[PDB]
Amino acid sequence: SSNARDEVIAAIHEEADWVDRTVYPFESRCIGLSSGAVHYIDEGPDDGGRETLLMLHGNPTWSFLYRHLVRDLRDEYRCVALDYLGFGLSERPTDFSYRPEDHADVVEEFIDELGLEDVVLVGHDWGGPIGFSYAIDHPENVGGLVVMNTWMWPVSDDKHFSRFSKLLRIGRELCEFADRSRFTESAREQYRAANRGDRTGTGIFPQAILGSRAWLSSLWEQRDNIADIPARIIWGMEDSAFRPAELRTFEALFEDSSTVRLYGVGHYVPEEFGSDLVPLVREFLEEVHHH
Amino acid sequence: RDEVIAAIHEEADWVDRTVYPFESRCIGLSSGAVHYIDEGPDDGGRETLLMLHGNPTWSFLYRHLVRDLRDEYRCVALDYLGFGLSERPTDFSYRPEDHADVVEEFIDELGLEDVVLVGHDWGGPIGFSYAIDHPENVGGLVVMNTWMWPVSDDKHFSRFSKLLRIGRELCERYDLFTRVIMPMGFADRSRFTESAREQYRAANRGDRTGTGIFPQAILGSRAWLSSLWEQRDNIADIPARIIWGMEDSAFRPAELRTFEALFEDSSTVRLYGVGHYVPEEFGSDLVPLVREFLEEVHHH
Amino acid sequence: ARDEVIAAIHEEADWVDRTVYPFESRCIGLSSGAVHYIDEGPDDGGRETLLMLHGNPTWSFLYRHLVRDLRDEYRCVALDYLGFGLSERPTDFSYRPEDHADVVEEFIDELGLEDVVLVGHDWGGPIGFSYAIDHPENVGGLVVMNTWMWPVSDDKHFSRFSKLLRIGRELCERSRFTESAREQYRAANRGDRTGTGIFPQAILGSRAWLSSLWEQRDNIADIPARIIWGMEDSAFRPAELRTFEALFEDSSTVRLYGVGHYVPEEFGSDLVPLVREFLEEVHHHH
Amino acid sequence: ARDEVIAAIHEEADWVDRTVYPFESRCIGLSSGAVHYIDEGPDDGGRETLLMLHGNPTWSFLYRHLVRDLRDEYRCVALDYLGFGLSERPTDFSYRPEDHADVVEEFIDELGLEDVVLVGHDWGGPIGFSYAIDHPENVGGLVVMNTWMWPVSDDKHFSRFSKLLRIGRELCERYDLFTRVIMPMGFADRSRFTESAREQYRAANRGDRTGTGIFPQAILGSRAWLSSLWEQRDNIADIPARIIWGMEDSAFRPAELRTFEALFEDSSTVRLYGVGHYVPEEFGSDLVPLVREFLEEVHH
Repeated sequence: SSNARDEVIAAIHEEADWVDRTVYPFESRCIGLSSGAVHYIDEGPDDGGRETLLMLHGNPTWSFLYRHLVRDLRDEYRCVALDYLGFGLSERPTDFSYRPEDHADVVEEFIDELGLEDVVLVGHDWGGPIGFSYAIDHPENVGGLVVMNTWMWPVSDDKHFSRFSKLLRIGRELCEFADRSRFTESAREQYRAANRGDRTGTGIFPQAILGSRAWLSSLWEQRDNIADIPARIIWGMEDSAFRPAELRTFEALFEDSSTVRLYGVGHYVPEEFGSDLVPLVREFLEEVHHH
Repeated sequence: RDEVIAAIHEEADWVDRTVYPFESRCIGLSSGAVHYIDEGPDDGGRETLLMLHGNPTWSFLYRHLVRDLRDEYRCVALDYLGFGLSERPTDFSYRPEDHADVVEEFIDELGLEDVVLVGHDWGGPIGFSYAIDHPENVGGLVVMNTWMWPVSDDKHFSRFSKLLRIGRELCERYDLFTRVIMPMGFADRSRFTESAREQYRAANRGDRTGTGIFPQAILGSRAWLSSLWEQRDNIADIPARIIWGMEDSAFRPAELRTFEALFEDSSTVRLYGVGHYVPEEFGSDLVPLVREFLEEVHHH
Repeated sequence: ARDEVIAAIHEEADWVDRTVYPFESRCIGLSSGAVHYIDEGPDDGGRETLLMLHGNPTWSFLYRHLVRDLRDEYRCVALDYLGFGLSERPTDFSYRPEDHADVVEEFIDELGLEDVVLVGHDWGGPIGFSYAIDHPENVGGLVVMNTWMWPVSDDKHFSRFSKLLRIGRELCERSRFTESAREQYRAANRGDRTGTGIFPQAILGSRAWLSSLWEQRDNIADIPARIIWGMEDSAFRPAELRTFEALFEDSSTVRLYGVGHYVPEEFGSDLVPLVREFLEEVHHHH
Repeated sequence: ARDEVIAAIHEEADWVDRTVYPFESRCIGLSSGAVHYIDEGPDDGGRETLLMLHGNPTWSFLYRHLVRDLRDEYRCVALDYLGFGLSERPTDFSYRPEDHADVVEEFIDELGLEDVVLVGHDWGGPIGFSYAIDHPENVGGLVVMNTWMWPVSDDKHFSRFSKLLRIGRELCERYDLFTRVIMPMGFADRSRFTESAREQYRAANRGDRTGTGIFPQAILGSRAWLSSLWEQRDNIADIPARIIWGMEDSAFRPAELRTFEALFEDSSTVRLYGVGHYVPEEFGSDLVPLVREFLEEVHH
């Protein structure tokens, strides 16, 4: 497995000069987990800081999505962000399913290797369900939830998500008005560049929206594990994928929670709202710090 | 008021009583007089039920429940002002936030206790707007295709409310609500029986102002809906049975999931092949699902 | 007679912009003098009764947007203080806030309003808060905009403002009104201007009365209130806002960035949904 | 161990005028760094226990007048934050106010202080309230002097001062304009900021004074923490409080004082006309009866 770490770090020299370290200044680090070698950010004060944050991306994004948080919270907080296998700088193993139920096991295996504790989970798109796994069955070790444009329920009866899955594709390209397109051409290329190579994970996810109903049920049916974890929900209101209908569902679920509604903001909240997200997260981290 | 109560009685029965066998009773309330069902055992019923209709429906919507559950239960069902045979007063607002005041005023004059509320469509919010401030007089909730939150940011609800806001004056002219909106609320177009279809269309004539104000109020009453949602935890622990027409395009499963999160004492019936008007389309087959709830409630 | 004298002058006061101020003008002969007031709503008295109290040097034209857009379901009442608007300007009244407070109680009693929601801006704070201090059982809730309820004679900010030399408060202290609106105020501030000049003095001249409200503020601390703050206001800073946020157990704060002192004017029709969100909350305590 | 090196700086800190600071120098090796502190009183625990928390660029010498005289009957504890007085100046610490409050919690628990009365001045307010707000049953009362507990990023008053000192930090640190310039304008009578004390504060704040310079930045930069306090203000409001305020302070106005008078359910205010920001200096031993008066009333 230590050989698998070499494979990633070799790729960092052979195939990662394109990463714009001016906006992604963070040190690259790698762990050879059993399913394969992940790439991760871990940056913060050497104390380990006021809190440890774990940031989980979606499809077809990667940890570059969180660079605004990591840059501005690594002052007082330990920021950790993980490239899923198949994505970012992580290994692209032939062996793996890329099914959400299996990515969730990689996240748990990642947490329990690094020994992260009382973590705050930041979750976007599939990073919701994937992170809610560890919150469903390790709620003692989760400090709080940062929720953005995602869900925690089976959706196979709603024609909306059904249509999105059943449509023909190789993978989810980023784009399914305040401006005609929502990303800087700089960032849009940094995402496209990471989606070079084996992109299989980008197409398994939209299929698994229906194909993992059992796993989504396995979260939804024991959601009561999570309902008293403190949470803040930060929602791109102009998202076509996750409507305010999904938002109302979380506003019922949580006892101790607060909601930020971002009008004019679409799906990729940590891009489109940028560094204005930081004070909303930081407000929550200090609210969490009273334990 | 007294001549109006008599006027409500004496020309009532264009109704097919052979399917609506109930004794019609009338209350003089401050806003005007209302017509209601009150049917059950002569002793204090095993449980007490109050059934609140959607638009443009009326107590006749619940006839299948009353017909069977009056074996054991006090079935109450009420026509709001403007609907069924209730008064159509010149001065009332027909606002849903005011209907909830009238249902409070009604409930206090009947003095119901540990009430189980059956909420369809607008009857949901109208019921919840009593249960959320008298929760310790409410015994349980039967939820069918409804909601309890402001939908003003969802394009899905927006388009329909805007469209019917625009077309209101025309829809009132020719009753497009019963002639079109009700027909589309079924998964089997034949199940909206020719008798029922004609009965609704006969009922909702004269002044029908209430039929057209409701689809505006989806957006127009956001402040009241907001107040309910902000108070939601006053209701989160009452027992609820949720029965949902899975073919309804108005209230998706995405609304259903919100009730499933709101109520911890709840369970859900997914009526695949049933549309919005579950008490019509599922008919007498609905009755056992209400009994299964009322047993678990009464056995505590 | 005294109310008939207002009937005379208001028939001469055809300058009022009845396009935006269509409301039926009504008048009461109170003991201190004749007041002019709005009373608009359904014949039912509606879901709530609102009393709306203006500031200096404004008048009930300030609240026209609330009245116009709430009168379909709620009873909106708005009062011109003596000395202001179309109300009488008697030689014998003090125009001191501690006496306006008594007139507001008298007005409420003679109209017979019950479980009122009070809407207050500038001096319409303390003057309204006086009633809510000593009849808190008759108050359904409070709408709080850019005002205060405490003695400030040690605060250099309010001290300078009162100790500055003037005839009366001018509206503006590159502009935040329409000239339609400005003239609608400036016309009413023609004639006997006296009350406009006592208000800025009484900020210090009535410190004792302001103490009396402050020292019994617990009479009010659990009345529900919604606070709606013009954040660019120089007169009533966030420093005042924090003091209300501490006082009220049951309250919410709405912060209007880019809005100045005259929140009802500068926020206009967009204020109405903030009040409805409050009225439909208060209605469940009732 | 590093704490023994803190004793080594004591073995070189003869400059501390013990004729006015007649207290035993004590040290705790906390995890973030070693802190110097005072602990004085009756030979077994006094009638009540005091913990005294200072502002910028002050230190426990600010409280010398209280420790000198209240140790007759009370346990006086007084602390130097990391970065200040004779406490350690670690190279890795943040010197953030919200981290000082974590060190103060860690200090309180290591000493096992119980039913504490907290004295807070300037930043010592927030730093103290960030314990009393989540351990209210371990706190008996609050002494409040010229301080606050809320974000002020919308107040151009506090914004102007913080932004100015954010810009000027690089020079204000190098030349110590905090003690030399900022402290004097915190007095209503410069003759009451004695030439002795002015040296004492300036001697205590030579060396690495990073923490003195970050403090005025944090007025804005700590907004998230200040919010997390202010949103929980009701956790403190029932604790009894004595407020003693320098009315000639331009930094914390009586408009801040009104906020505390609104917040507390049980409070008394002392209005020191003719006294500035540094009340414990400028009001000296005359302050002490106002603290004793409070502790005698706290003692039920």
